[PDB]
Amino acid sequence: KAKTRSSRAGLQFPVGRVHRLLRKGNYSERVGAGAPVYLAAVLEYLTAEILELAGNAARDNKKTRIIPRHLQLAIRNDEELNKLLGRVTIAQGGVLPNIQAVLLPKC
Amino acid sequence: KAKTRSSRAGLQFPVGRVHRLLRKGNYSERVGAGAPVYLAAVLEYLTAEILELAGNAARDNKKTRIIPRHLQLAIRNDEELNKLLGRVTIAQGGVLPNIQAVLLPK
Amino acid sequence: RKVLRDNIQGITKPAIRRLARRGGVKRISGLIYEETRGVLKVFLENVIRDAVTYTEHAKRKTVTAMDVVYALKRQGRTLYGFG
Amino acid sequence: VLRDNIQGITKPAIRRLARRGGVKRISGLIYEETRGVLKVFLENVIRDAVTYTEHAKRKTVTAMDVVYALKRQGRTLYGFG
Amino acid sequence: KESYSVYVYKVLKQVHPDTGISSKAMGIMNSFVNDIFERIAGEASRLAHYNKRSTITSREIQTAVRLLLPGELAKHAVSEGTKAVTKYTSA
Amino acid sequence: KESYSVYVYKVLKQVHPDTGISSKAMGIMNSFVNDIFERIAGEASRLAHYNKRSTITSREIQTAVRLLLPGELAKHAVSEGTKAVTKYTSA
Amino acid sequence: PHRYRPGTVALREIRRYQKSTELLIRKLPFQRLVREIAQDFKTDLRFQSSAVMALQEASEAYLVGLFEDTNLSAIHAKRVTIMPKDIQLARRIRGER
Amino acid sequence: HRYRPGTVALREIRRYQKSTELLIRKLPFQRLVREIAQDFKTDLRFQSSAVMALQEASEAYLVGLFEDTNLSAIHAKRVTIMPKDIQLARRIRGE
Amino acid sequence: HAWTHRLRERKQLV
DNA sequence: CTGGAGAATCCCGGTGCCGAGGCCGCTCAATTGGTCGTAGACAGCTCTAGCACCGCTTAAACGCACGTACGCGCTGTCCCCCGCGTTTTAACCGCCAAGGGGATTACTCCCTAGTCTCCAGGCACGTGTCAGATATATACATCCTGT
DNA sequence: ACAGGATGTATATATCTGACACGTGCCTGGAGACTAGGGAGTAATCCCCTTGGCGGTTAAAACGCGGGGGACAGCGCGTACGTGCGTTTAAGCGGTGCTAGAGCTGTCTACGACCAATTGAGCGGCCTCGGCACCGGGATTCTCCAG
Repeated sequence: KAKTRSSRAGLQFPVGRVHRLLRKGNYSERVGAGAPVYLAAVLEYLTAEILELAGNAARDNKKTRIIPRHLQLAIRNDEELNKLLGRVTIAQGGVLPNIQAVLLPKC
Repeated sequence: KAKTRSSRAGLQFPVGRVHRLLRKGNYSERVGAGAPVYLAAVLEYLTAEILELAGNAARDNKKTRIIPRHLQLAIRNDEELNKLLGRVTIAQGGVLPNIQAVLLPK
Repeated sequence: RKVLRDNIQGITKPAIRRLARRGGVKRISGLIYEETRGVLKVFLENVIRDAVTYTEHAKRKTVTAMDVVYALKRQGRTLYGFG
Repeated sequence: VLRDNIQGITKPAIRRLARRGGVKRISGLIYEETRGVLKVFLENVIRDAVTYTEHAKRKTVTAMDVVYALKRQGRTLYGFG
Repeated sequence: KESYSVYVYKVLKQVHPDTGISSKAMGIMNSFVNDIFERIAGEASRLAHYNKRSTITSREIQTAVRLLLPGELAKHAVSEGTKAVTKYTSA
Repeated sequence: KESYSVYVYKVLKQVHPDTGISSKAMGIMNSFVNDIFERIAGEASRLAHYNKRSTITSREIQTAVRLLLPGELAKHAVSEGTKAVTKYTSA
Repeated sequence: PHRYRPGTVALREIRRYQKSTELLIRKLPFQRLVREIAQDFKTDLRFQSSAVMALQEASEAYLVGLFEDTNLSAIHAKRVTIMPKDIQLARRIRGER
Repeated sequence: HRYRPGTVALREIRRYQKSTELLIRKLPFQRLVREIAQDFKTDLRFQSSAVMALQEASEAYLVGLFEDTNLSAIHAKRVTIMPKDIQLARRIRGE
Repeated sequence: HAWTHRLRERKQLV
C-alpha cells in the first residue's frame, strides 16, 4: 500500500524528497509530476559513475574503503568529469602525480 | 493625488516596476516594503557614475551624443568598474589604446 | 549550397592580422593562422550547441539573437546591446 | 593586538607547495611575493565571509560562511557542507 | 516592463544637461540595468535561503550590495540607499 | 532534508558490493549531489522565465541536462532519465 | 623610392585599429561559417540577422582577448613575434584545454 | 656521499604529489586569519572547521598558481620560477 | 555487473 | 661507464584500535485520495522577415619579390640556489577551565499579500532638424635615407 | 644629427541627412484603501564549544657553508616575415520576390496545488569489530662517483 514513487521509477534516490526541495526551493510557481522523477535518475547516474571509478581507484591502491584521495583521482583522470568539476576544490584531495617532461634528468 | 513611490522617496527609477519584477521573478515568497526602494537607489546610483564618466569622454572627443565607444572608455578607465564588469563585453565598444612599451622604437 | 563545405578558410590572413593588431601585436608568425582558425572553430561550437538547444526547447526553427545572449551569459561572456 | 603575522608562512612551507605544484627550482624573491598573494586572497574571502556573519547577526564565523564566500568567487569547496 | 530608457534619460539630463545618447548606447544601458538587477536580486534571494527566511528586506539587499560592488562603489551605494529608505519612511 | 548518505551507500553497494566509504568521503558526495541539484534546478528555472511559463516539467530538465553535462554524460543521462519517466507513468 | 622600415607600418596599424570599433571579419564568410556549424546540430535552421551579428561581436571580442594575452606570453620569453606556443599557453592558463 | 642538486627536489615532487596532508603549520595559519579579520570587524570568533576550510582552499589556490607559474618558466626556457612568472600567470588568469 | 550498458567506459583500460 | 656504494623505496608480517556498519525505536514526512481551476496544449490566422537571386561595382584579398631584422643556437661567466649539517624555536599534544554565544522555544504584533477601484504615467507613433559624416583643401608632424 | 623630401595626420569649412528629441493619445499598470494572518521580532532559556592557559616533547624551522648548475649577456648566422606592387576575386549594395514560421488569439481540459488522514521510511542512537595504521624487518632499487 505504500509503494514509494521512487520504487515505481526503479530508482534509489528519494523522488519525494526531491519534489519537496523543488517546491520550497523557489524555482518556479509549479513543479510538474515527471520533473522530480527525471531529476532523481540523473543524480543517481552521476553518483553511479564516480563511485564506480573511485571504487576502481581504491582497488588499485589495495584498499576496500573509499577515502577522498580516490575521489580526486577518479574525477581528474577523465575529461568529462574533469570538465564538469573544473572549478571544484576537494577537501583532502591532493594533486595528480604530474611532472613536466623538461624537469627530468637527461641521459 | 497619485504621489508615486519614486517621487515619495526622491528617486527617479520606478519603485513600482522594481517591486513587480521582484515579485514576478521567483526570488522569494515575500518582498519587503523597503526593498524595492533600496534597489532603485542603487541602480540609479550606478547609472549615475557611468553617465558621469561617459559624458566626460564624449566631451573629450568634442561630441554630444554618447556613442558606445564612450561607454567602453568610461568603464575601462575606472578600476572599480573593471572589477564590476570584467566578464562583460560591449557591442561596438572597442579596446583601450594600449601599446606595450617593449614594442616601441628603439 | 546544401552541404556548405569548407568556409573556415573564409577567415583570411588579413582578417586575422586586423584582429591581432587590436591586441597590440607587432609581429605575426606564419603558423598563427592555422591555429586561429582552429581556435574559434571550437569557440563557436560551444556557443552554437548551447544556442540551438534553447531554440529546440522553445520548438522554433529559427535562432534569435536573445538565444545567443543566453548562451554567452551562460559561459561568463555576457553581451550588452542585444537585449 | 596582533603583530606582523604573515611571516608565519615560512620559507620551507612555501617550498612545500611549489613541490606539490611541480616546481623543481625556486628563486629567492618569491618567498616575499607569495605572501603578498595570500594577503590578497584571504582579504577577498574573509571580507565576504564576515559579511555573511554580520548579516546573520552572529559573532562566530561558521564553516558554511566560508563555503558561501568561496562558492561566490568561483572556488567551490566540497567536504564541509 | 519594456525598457528603462525614459529613466536613464532623466538621469543623463540631470548629470550632463547638454549631452545626448544614441539608440545603440541606450540599448547597452538598458541591458546594463537588467544585468545588475538579477545580480543583486538573484544573490539576495540566496541570502534568504541561507538564513531560512522568506522575505527580502532592505537588509537583505544591503549585504548583497556589499558582496557585489567592489571598493568605494560599496561605500557610496550603501550610503546612497539608506538615504532613500529614510526619506521614504519619513514621507 | 539532512543528507543523502543512505542513498549514496545504496548505490555503492549496488556497484561495488564489497568496497566501503569513509565519513569524509561521504561528506564530499553529499556536497556533490547538492551542488548539481541547484546547478540543474537553478538553470531549469531560468528556462521557464525565458519561455514565460510557470511549471517545471521533465522537458524543462532534459534540456537543462543537455546544457550542463558535457559529451557522453549528456547522451547517457538523458537516456537514463527517460527510462525512469516511462517506467513511472506505466506503473 | 620611399619605403618604411619593417615595423613602422605595423605600429601605424595598431594605433589605427585600436582607435576604431568596426567589425573586422568580412560578414558574408562569417555568416556562412555559422551555417556550417549549425548543420551538425539541427538541419534546416534559420537565423535572425541580429543573431549572426551577435556572433561576430562576441567572437571578435574573444579573439582580441587572446591576442592581448598571447602578446604578453611572447614579451615574456623575450620575443616580438608570436609563435603558436603562445596561443597554446594562454589558453591552458585560462583553463580552456 | 652527497646527491647532485635537483635529484632531491625531484624526490620531493614524487612525495608531495602523493600525500594529501596540509603543508602549512596550522597554528601560525590561525594567527594569520585572526589578524586579517581583525581589520574588518573587531572581536570575532571562529569555528575550528571554519579555519580548516580556509586552510584547504588557500592551499589549493597556491598550488593552483604553481603549476601555472611553472608553465610560464618553461615557456621562458628556464627552470627556476621567478616573480616575473607569478605576475604573468595571475594576470592572464584575470586578477 | 550492476549497470554496464547504462554507464560509459569504452576506451580505455587504464 | 661500471661498479659497489650508501641511501632509499618497496614488501613483508604484526599489533591494535577506533571508526565504519549494522542493529534498535519512532516520528515526522511521504503517500493516498479526492477536487478545483487554470496553465497550457492546440488550432487557426496574420504577416513579418528571412531566404534566394539578380547585377555591378570596387574594395579587399591574393600572389609575388625583396631585404632585413629577429629568432635561435652557441659560448662563457658567475652567482645564486641547492644540499647538508647543526642549533634553536615553537608547533603540537593533552589537559583544564570558564562563559560567551549559538541554538531553541513561546509569544505577539506589525507587516505584507490580497482585493477592488481608480487614473496618470509611459508606452506607440508620430514629426521636424541639428549633430554628425563625408568631402576637400591646408597645415602640420611625422619617418628616414642620406650627408 | 641634420634636412628635406616625402607621407601621413590633423584642421577647418561646407554641405547633406536621418536618427534623435519632442509631442500626443491612450491604456493598463501603479497607487490608495482596507482586511487578514502569519512571519518574524523579542525575550528567555540551555549548554555547547570556543577561547585561554600550561607543560612537555620534538619535529621542524633557522642558520651557515660550499659548490655547481643555471641564468644571462653577448655574438653570429639566415630565414622567415614585413613592405609594397600588381592582379583578381568576391564582398557588398540594392532591389525584387516568396513563404515559412513567428506571433497572436481563442478554446478547453488535463494536470497540479491543496487538503486531510495515515503510516513507515529514515533519523538518532548504540553497539561491535576489522580495515587500516603503525612498527619493525629485510628487500630490491636507483643514485652516484671513482674508476
